[PDB]
Amino acid sequence: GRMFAPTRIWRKWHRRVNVRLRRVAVASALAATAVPAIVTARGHRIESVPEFPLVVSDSAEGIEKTAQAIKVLKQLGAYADAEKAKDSVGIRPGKGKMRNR
Amino acid sequence: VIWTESAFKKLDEVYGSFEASSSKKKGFVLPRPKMTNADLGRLINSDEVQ
Amino acid sequence: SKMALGIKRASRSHTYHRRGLWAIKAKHGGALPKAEKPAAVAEPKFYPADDVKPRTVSTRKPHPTKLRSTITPGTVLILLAGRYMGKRVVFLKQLQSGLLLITGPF
Amino acid sequence: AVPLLTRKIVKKRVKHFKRAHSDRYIGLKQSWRRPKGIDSRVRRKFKGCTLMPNIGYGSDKKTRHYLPNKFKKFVVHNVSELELLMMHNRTYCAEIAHNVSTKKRKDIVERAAQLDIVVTNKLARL
Amino acid sequence: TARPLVSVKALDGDMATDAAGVPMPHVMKAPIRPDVITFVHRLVSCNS
Amino acid sequence: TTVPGSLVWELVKKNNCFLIKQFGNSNAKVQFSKEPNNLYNVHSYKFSGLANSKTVAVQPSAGEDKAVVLSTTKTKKQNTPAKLQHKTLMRKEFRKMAKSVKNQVCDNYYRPDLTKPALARLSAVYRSLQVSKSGIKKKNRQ
Amino acid sequence: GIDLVAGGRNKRTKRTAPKSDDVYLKLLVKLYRFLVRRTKSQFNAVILKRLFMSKTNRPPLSMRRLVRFMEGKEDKIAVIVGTITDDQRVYEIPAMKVAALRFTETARARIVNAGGECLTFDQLALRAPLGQNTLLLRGPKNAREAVRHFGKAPGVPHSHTKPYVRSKGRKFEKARGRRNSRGFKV
RNA sequence: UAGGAGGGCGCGGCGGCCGAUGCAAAACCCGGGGCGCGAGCCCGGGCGGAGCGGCCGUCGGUGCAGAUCUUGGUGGUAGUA
RNA sequence: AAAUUGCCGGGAGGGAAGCGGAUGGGGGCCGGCGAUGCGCCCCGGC
Ligand SMILES: [Mg+2]
Ligand SMILES: [Mg+2]
Ligand SMILES: [Mg+2]
Ligand SMILES: [Mg+2]
Ligand SMILES: [Mg+2]
Ligand SMILES: [Mg+2]
Ligand SMILES: [Mg+2]
Ligand SMILES: [Mg+2]
Ligand SMILES: [Mg+2]
Ligand SMILES: [Mg+2]
Repeated sequence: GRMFAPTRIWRKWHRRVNVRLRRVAVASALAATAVPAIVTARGHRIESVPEFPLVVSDSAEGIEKTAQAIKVLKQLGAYADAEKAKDSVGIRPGKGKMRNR
Repeated sequence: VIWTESAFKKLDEVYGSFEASSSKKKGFVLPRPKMTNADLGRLINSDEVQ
Repeated sequence: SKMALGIKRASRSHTYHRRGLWAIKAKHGGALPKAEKPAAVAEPKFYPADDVKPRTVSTRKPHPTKLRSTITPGTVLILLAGRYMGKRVVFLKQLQSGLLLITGPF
Repeated sequence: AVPLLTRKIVKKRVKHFKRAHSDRYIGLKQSWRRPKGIDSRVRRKFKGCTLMPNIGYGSDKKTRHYLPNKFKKFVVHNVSELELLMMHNRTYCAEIAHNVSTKKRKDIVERAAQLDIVVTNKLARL
Repeated sequence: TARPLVSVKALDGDMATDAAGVPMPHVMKAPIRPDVITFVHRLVSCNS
Repeated sequence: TTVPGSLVWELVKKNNCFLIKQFGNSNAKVQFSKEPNNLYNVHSYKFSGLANSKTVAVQPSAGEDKAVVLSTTKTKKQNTPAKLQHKTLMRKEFRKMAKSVKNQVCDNYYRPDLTKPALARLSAVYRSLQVSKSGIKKKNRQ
Repeated sequence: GIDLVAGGRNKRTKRTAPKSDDVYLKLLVKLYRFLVRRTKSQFNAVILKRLFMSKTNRPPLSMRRLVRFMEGKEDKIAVIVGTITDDQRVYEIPAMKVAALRFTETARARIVNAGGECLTFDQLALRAPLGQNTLLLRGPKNAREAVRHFGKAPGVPHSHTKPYVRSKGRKFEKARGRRNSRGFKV
């Protein structure tokens, strides 16, 4: 038989947020990026980084290679956090591993 | 976040300050908090309250 | 006399007599003594994480057990239990813990 | 290794609250469902019928969730999660998760040995 | 009239320059609002 | 803590990377915090190693015998993560290290809070170092 | 058995805490729980419970109405648990010290440019821990559009209640029941 | 009871965090031990042979004993008519 | 997996059985099922 209340494509997929409320939330998010306790608590390994906010010179701009990028992260205290990301990669449990995720 | 020096200096351009029409954005001013200093330690243990 | 004794005990005058604050007014001249502050150990071997609470050497002084009025020395007792159940014995005296000292005689 | 609890654990009921009539049907599960029937004599609480759970049966808040060991349990998956019980060893007992392998369990047991942490499935998978 | 200067972190191969810290942007001092974040994060995320 | 600690506690109280919470949101909930500068590993603002500028750490060192590491952060270096922490390696005797912990946790008014917890964590950390080396001797059930 | 209604238990409801999980308003509440607890300022008790209030129970106050209420009392601090909105219909505003949860941008500029102060409630507790020399003000609660529709029904005698109608014009809710020529006049 | 609300439990995805697993994952089985007033949950033993779980936010084709319910399988009737 | 069935071992039965509270008898299972340590001390070494 057919399902109860068959799903339709005219569900409300996309929801609108005020232009100003979007900007307010971005402002709050930016501020929190400058607080070491919150960047720690959200799971980033920031323990050899010199200063927050972490500003690096413009010479980084011109780099080219993933190997070049690796040195830059090492000269900061940033490569450890990139380590955790690469080491944590695994296959997604559940149905998503066959839904192109 | 790792900021480049090129980018960290544009932030004040992009978001401006507590002043009207300072942002690159139009019709926007940075939000002000409900509590100027959030230190309950300082307020509760100030001379005025004690 | 249970209540009569109780009334006597809580009398403000008589508790002063009982405790003996006189004759402690004697030693240390015209005053009642002071004290000091023990526990200056400065040598914890361990540090417990539970909020510690130390060993009790109780100051409470339980009253001695009463002897039944008809248990008077020389009286013959019957044992009601134990391996000598039914045996008739002689009552000698009450002991310090309250237990009765008896003899067969053997 | 010596538990802090200095108060006997009283249970007001040890039997479970089985579902009414789950003894009469097979496809009925024994998990508790409250009867909503209009004539249900279980719902109306006649004497001689199966009992319904109340808040009145609730166990003393002091000795709640303590195992007969007189420790409260916390399931660990690795040595790091074990080391969180270092300062709670007289209230909390560790227990290795059911899907922790034999190799990993030997490590947790070795490490729990030094920190003096009560472990309630120390012999499993060996 | 004062705001701290954020130290810029040099990198190997750079020419040593008489540079100084960038003053802290005003936005990096904005109120922290986690209720607003999760509200906006929910609604924005569903637009893809 | 570039913002106040009272504010930070508000943000990280209900969710953060160190809080391991088990057994639901009912009266069965058990929750611990595995951050290294929390002395009892308790998720509270008193013991929080996140929502305090002044925190104490008492850890057994890496592979090495009888070395206790004591760390205290610096109030004015909050925005310099690398050199926020002042750590000290002590391989002296217990009663002598009990003095060092008091000197840096209590007598300077750093965190008179954590006088008892720091010493108790030293007692537990130090004993774990003996047993690691000497091996298990006692069972401690008495 | 004891003869009581609902076991003698309270059936009314009041907000014992605010609804918003806004971190700064949560911090302000901790301050005023302490202040009511230790200082026993009756002013402090009012401020606390008004902090536990919904947006409709804390209506905005215009600067025109605030300027009227402050007139002659410019040695005191105006206190509003709510929002101060700017009013273009006013010209004279005295230098005045106002504490509120929010100021609109135009309002705050108008107050400051007069030589006043836009205080927060944390700043108020520094400068008045017991609410001394304060003017505690509310805004008009029954001024909302929704309030017009409240009360006796639109079609009963002596009621001037606004009806819920989708449009205005002659074809919408005018004929039978609104004039003598069509049936009756309400 | 009809009815209303609050706080929880459970199922499947998504964004994040924290983890288990060929030194044996899921599912299933048990006169195994426990926790919770309860929804449920944790562990033991076995079977199996490659995946899985907890927490925060968020979302839904999300919880069965009934409907002469739908489909499949199975009894007693009965070694009977 | 369940319904349902066979075999082996165990248990009970005078026109139903199952069920709720009690406990008694059998089983079956539980060693964090239940401790042997801490303080003074005398050496004899670390
Ligand atoms: Mg009826
Ligand atoms: Mg009329
Ligand atoms: Mg679906
Ligand atoms: Mg459905
Ligand atoms: Mg069914
Ligand atoms: Mg039904
Ligand atoms: Mg079967
Ligand atoms: Mg048989
Ligand atoms: Mg029976
Ligand atoms: Mg029995």
